[PDB]
Amino acid sequence: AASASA
Amino acid sequence: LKAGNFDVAYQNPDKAIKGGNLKVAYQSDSPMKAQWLSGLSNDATFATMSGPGGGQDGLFFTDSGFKFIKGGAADVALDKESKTATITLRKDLKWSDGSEVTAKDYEFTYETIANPAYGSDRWTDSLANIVGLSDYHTGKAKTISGITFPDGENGKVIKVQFKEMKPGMTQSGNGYFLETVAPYQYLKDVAPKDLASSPKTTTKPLVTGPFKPENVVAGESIKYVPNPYYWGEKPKLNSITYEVVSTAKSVAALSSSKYDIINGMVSSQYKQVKNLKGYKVLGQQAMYISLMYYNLGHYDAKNSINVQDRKTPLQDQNVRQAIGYARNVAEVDNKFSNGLSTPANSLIPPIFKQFTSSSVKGYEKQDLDKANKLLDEDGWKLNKSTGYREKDGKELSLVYAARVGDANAETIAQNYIQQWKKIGVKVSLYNGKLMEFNSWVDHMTTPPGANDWDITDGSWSLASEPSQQDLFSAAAPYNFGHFNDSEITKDLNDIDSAKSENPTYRKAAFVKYQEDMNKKAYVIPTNFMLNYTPVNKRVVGMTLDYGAMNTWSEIGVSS
Repeated sequence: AASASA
Repeated sequence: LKAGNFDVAYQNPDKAIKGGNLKVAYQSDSPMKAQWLSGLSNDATFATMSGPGGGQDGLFFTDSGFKFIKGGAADVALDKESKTATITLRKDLKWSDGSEVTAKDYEFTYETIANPAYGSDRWTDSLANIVGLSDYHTGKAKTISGITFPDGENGKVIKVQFKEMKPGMTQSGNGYFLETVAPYQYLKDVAPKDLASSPKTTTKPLVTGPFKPENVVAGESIKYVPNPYYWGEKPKLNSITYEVVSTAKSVAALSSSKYDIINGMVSSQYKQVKNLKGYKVLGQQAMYISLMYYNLGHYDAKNSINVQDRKTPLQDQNVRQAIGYARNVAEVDNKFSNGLSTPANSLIPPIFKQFTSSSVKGYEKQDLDKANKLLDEDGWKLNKSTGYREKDGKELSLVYAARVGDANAETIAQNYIQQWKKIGVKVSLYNGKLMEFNSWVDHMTTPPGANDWDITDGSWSLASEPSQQDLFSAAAPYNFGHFNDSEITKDLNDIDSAKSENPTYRKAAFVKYQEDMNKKAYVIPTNFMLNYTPVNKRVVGMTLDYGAMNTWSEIGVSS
């Protein structure tokens, strides 16, 4: 919920 | 400041004039979606474009490592003893219409996210740690009991009570408390279900930043002008225009000097940008990590736990390490990346100086001798006939779910396959081809997990509190290879323990964790990255420094 695929 | 071979700041030798108009663009092949309320905004393009207006009304300054400091629109203070965050808004913090920013405007942010009537997608579990907030979120309570106002709703102070303190609470992006205000007096009569589509949050908002949006062209652009009521330093510039530019038109736009600054340009275009006369290209360390995962088990969704129960030679630590030491990441980067990808030594990106160290050693240097020796001494014995290794009669053969994405994705994947052949490991692509991104996400995130891949790559944009729990803990659905290790669990808990309220202790906990992950080799760090930004040589005071808090007020032009 903090970090994203990318 | 440097980032690789790049300068972080453009030190213009010429003085800024008084006034001027800065022309900025964001590279996107999709339209921006204007939404000035942080809690309701889901478009990264617009989030960046909102910068001159206050970045969707962020309150807190930080240092270059994203640790909160005093001196922004508000201050936050943590008191362990009372389990409370105290947010103190500046006396002269005002909205762009001259109205006061008050304690209620801060609380109202929580309502926009937690009350489902507004339709936010930004609720997180972390917010359930605020006393009374879960009950508000489910409609059980009409108010948020853990948020109180020492000086009332029209005062400047807010206290937020937690069930437990967390050491990440001193980092921006922690998620345990929010960092933006929303103009309650301006929006109080808009039905929650209509708030996201209201003119008042799209074309005609109130903001707190050094500039305000005088004109918003849906999907395209913002005309920014000085915000007379900004608490801080009056800007140098008379105006800023911020526009979307397509990938296909960005390079031409630099050649014609249509934009002073273009943000979000992709790594492939760098060679076309490097040579442009009239521009200084700035670089900065990204909040990014790419890594290789090994498939070691399955995820039990009902019990929220990873179980490391997959039959595979990758259960052997020597095998996991050898497959990492065999790769030629540096060589790959040197051929293809233009210095924009650099080999990772550890899982935490080096921009987090307070949470990592370059002394941590991983797989950043190819060592085929070591890889071969590791497999030897573990019983994987080479063949005369085939070039591949065998143990108890079975060949060492693995499936690599490599994916599409990088401009040379095919070539990079093949290179690794060839390195693995050099150590007697036979590696093939999943279904003989690269995986599409959406296929890859599905394959990796649908419980219980697949049994038909051995190696895969993942890459993450990390928040400014670089939490490892939601990526690698025993309970995490994003633990794609499903390892479960008592030492790593201990290490993760220690990072988030009360002892880690001490920054030196926490750094040591992050370092141990990174060492332990590299040694165990359930995952292998691959690359860090650099972002670049071209800057017209007339711009004064431009910098990519993450600790630079007043760039929109300081920035100017020399002519």
